[PDB]
Amino acid sequence: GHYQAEAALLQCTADTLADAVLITTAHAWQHQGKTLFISRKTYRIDGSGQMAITVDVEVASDTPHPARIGLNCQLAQVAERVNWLGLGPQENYPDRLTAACFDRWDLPLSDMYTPYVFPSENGLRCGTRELNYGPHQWRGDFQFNISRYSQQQLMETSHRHLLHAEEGTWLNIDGFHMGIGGDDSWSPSVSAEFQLSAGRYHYQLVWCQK
Amino acid sequence: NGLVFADRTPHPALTEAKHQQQFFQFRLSGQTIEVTSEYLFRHSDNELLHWMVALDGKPLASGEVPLDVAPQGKQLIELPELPQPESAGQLWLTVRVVQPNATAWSEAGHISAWQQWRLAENLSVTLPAASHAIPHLTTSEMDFCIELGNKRWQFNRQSGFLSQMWIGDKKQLLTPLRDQFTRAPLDNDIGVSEATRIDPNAWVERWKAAGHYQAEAALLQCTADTLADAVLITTAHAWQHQGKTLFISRKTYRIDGSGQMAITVDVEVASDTPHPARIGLNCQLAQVAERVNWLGLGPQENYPDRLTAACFDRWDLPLSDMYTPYVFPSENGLRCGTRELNYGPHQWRGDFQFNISRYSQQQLMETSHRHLLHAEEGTWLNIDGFHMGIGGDDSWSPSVSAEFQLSAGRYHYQLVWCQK
Ligand SMILES: O[C@@H]1[C@H](O)[C@@H](O)OC[C@@H]1O
Ligand SMILES: O[C@@H]1[C@H](O)[C@@H](O)OC[C@@H]1O
Ligand code: NA
Ligand code: NA
Ligand code: NA
Repeated sequence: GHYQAEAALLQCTADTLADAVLITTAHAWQHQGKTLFISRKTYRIDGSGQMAITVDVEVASDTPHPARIGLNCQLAQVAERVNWLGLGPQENYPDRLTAACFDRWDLPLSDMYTPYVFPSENGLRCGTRELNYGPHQWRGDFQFNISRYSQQQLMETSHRHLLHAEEGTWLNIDGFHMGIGGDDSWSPSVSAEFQLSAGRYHYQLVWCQK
Repeated sequence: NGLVFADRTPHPALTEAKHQQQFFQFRLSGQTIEVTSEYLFRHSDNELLHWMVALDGKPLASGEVPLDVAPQGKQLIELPELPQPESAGQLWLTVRVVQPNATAWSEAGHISAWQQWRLAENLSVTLPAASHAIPHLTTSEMDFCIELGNKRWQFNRQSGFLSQMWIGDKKQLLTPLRDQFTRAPLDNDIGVSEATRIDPNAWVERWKAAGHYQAEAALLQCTADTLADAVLITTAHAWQHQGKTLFISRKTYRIDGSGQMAITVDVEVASDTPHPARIGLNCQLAQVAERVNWLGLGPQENYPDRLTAACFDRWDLPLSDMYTPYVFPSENGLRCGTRELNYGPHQWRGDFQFNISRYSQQQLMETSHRHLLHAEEGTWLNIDGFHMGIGGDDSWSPSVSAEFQLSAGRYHYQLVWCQK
């Protein structure tokens, strides 16, 4: 039920500190009475203009290891360029990133999507400490992809030529992402060390304007 | 270099050897246990299999089946349908091979093999009932104090550490709660087979030269806030040697109305410093209790690269059994994969490794022989989010495998301290 799990709110509170507002949330993801994932977050917005997102995730040990652990949203802004400090410049995944180099990369938005004829998750970059897109900047230690196509459209469309740019830009920011495998393509092939099996996961992100 | 002491008392290593050298191998598929014999000649004619299902140490079902396995052969053991657990938590399956009859070499009831698996886990989605009391913050020049009835928390604003805790009038700590990144070096960390030959490549020497052992905490941030139902202490420290920052510890302490102190720790390790022996906290407790009770890996001493023999369960031992008397003293007595620890009035919860004893890491590394060790006042506790492997492929060069070195650069753990 990973694809049809629904977020059930467990907690949502606000607090006022000396220099910041602090939002605390908790969600459970559930399918047919079973809790798959729990996400606990803090959003700390301070006087500088920065939002610090702290995420801790629990994953039931008896559910198949999830493909990713991160956040996504659809930004209204469409910009020409994507600028990042992390692995690149090309698409790289945790078990296919040895060729990528850590540096400051800057590509047109289109180069951030890989036109696989049969569409799937694509264009991820790993080891990213900073991502700039229009007026937005994200900082932390994460993996991301950014494009005009939702994960939903990608999995529903059988051929690349049938895809249509959605309004604005879909961003996927992952603390953690599963390997892609490939030793063969007809049996599970992602090695154990690249499966998200640690049960508890922590990542932090800082969102701001430049 | 023995698996047993001179008087033939086992070192902790012995049990790891027993487990890896088992003659029965096990696989689980759904509810079926597959038993494979590694015997070449004998049938399993003095063996029965005990199984036991438990939820966080609480037994929920058990049974026996005799083993009837030809040499090199297999046996399938279908478990009965198991009663579903009411409460949250992780179910664990344990199996043991027991020899019912005495032999020339063993006594009746001798356990020759064991294995564990996680079964179903039910994550907790229930919010604990909103506590009645609210903690109060007292801001002085020297301290951030926190009160909740009889209980008190004191955070020294100059050190940035929790210097003292009170229950009524009784003091709880003899030494403040501080980050620790070093361990009393093991024989494998020292890495010599000859007395005069120094190896600058050995873990202990790389650590010493980097200043790990004499790095001092420098306060970068100590702040307090009042929340709707809690007090939040936020600290940030930097450990430095000869102008070089080795680690940075960012923490939040959260004390709520129920009297629980939640510690969230985020550590930065400079990539060009030798990987640290441990990422944890320590303190000297005032108390001296007879028993140590924990939910985690045990019962014996176990380390990240020597923990396969340990079983996750509820263990209760006399405190002295939580110290391993290695003739040449070092870091010892660690237990891994621990979710709950109970000592006197204290309970710590999270997902951590710990050791507990009357001996500080400082004394252990300064004393050459076990007979020269002296029990100190109170109990030293080391609680680690992460601990480096012990190695041993040999004892005269670095032997700790890469997957067991603390090289991630950024580390996160969380502890909850309370009274039960
Ligand atoms: O080769 C090892 C070492 O070099 C020597 O000094 O101690 C004995 C061991 O075999
Ligand atoms: O504790 C270690 C050992 O006991 C000593 O002989 O060499 C370096 C280090 O101090
Ligand atoms: Na598709
Ligand atoms: Na038998
Ligand atoms: Na010593």
